[PDB]
Amino acid sequence: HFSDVAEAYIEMRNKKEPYMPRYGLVRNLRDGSLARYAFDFYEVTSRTPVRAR
Amino acid sequence: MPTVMNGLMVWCIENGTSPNINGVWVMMDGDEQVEYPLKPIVENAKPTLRQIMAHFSDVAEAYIEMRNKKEPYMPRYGLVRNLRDGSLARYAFDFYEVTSRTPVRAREAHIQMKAAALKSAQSRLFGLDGGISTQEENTERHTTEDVSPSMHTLLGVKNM
Amino acid sequence: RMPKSKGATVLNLEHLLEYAPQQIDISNTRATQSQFDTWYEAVQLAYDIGETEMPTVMNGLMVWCIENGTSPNINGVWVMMDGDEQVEYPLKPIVENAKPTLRQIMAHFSDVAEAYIEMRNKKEPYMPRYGLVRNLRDGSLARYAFDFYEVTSRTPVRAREAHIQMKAAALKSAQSRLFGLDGGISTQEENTERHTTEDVSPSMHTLLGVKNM
Amino acid sequence: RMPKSKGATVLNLEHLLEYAPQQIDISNTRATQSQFDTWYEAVQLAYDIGETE
Amino acid sequence: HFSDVAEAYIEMRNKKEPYMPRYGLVRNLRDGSLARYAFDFYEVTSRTPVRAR
Amino acid sequence: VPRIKAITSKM
RNA sequence: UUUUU
RNA sequence: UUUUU
RNA sequence: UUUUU
RNA sequence: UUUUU
RNA sequence: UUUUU
Repeated sequence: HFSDVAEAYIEMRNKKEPYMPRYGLVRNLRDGSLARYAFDFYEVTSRTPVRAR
Repeated sequence: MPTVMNGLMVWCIENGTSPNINGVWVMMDGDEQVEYPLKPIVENAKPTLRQIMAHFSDVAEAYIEMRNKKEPYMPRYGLVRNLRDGSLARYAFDFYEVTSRTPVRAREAHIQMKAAALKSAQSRLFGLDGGISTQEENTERHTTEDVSPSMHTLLGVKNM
Repeated sequence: RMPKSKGATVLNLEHLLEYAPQQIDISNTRATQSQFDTWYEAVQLAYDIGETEMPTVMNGLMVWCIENGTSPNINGVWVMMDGDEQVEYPLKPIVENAKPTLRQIMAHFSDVAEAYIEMRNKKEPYMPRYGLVRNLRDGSLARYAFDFYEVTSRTPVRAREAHIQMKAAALKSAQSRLFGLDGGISTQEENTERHTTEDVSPSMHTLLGVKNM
Repeated sequence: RMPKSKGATVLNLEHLLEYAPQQIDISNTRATQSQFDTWYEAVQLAYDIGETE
Repeated sequence: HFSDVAEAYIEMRNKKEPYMPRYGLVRNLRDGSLARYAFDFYEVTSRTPVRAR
Repeated sequence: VPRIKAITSKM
């Protein structure tokens, strides 16, 4: 239920500082712009990018 | 809202309307920047962002001419495609919708920029699927009577 | 032919005449003003340098990044020439706080670095290191031969060509890998099993069907 | 076009004219002066050779 | 808790002499510049290089 | 041009 | 998460 | 579907 | 940047 | 867009 | 048709 709110929270934190969530640091995602999608409980909606899928 | 569309059109003149667009897009309010989120724009564009932005085609085309009245204004996309002409900067943007009432040299320039831009993109259809579990469940019951976790009771061992 | 939505015009013609975004401030290659602002405040916060004394350090950093490259794998210390001696500022905050990348931060310094190469070529033959690595035989295009040049519409087409040739020679088909090993190292489950003095082996409770025949 | 931060100019124009780093001393291919200094003292320390020699 | 302080301590020791921590000598890291990150209890923050990750 | 410390404060 | 001497 | 600490 | 014995 | 040390 | 950041 908290999926899109957490998704927008990552973007709000990346407005200020480089904020990649820990789970993306463990999964070793080298992108950084996909840190908006790199958390444990993301609920894949039809309105998400295919690169984020 | 139309102001915001005027800003969005220009931003999409400069950068590209690819569906991999992420982050924030910038509009110049006076001297400062405003940073609108790109998420709803590529999120709600139903065919793609190209076919949505192709409504803005001739207006962007005339906007390049209006900006070239004052200063040398070549859009970024033409700077990336390295179009040496400069007068075809009116046609050198990402989402130009080729009408029958365009020059044949502009047709040629746009098709050369498109073919230089794609570079034989192998459009892959699938990526890993979410059904990660390839091994079936271990439905087996564990027992205090059992010998090993993976072995109930040696049964034909003859100790000879 | 102007776009419609529910019979209503999607665009404002009146704002369209009065819109002059000067082609650089709305680019993607140049980081946004808030991100460069946060970078400039964060590198000052990590250096303990007053606001008067900080532009000097930026003048030094720009030159260093003219000579060497603004790759994100930059580590170590960067050198500024104070008189005759060297000072060694740490590179960590600079690549640490650059939010898009270091390239889009340093692209604010583009035309100032461009004019700095010309000012140095007034006195002595000054080709930046990056042009020496890319082996540009021209020398007059050393004004454009640095790592973070932001190609504006008001640049020569021969300078466009030189910069794109140096970029394409520099990348050499870099396969941008997305993942590297992940931190969940434990692939084997826990041995939750209880050990007992009654047990026969550590890995075996009690032979049960052995018939000794 | 000079970079701004909070409406304030990021750069010092006055120091920019008087900066002559002679293109070699700020290179990465050449080690820093402190590191070559430590090397030259450490190889002398391990050879037992006077500073004249 | 001592993670970034130890990280900067490795850099402070590499200012003077070649100081690679023992743990990197056991793990046989051939780099040497990543000795700043080659200790046992490093806490991977979002503001670290992807090569250090 | 200020000299710099390694484990300087405000961290 | 723990497991790196 | 569950399994991502 | 490193890799040239 | 990223990848140029 | 999609693929041009």
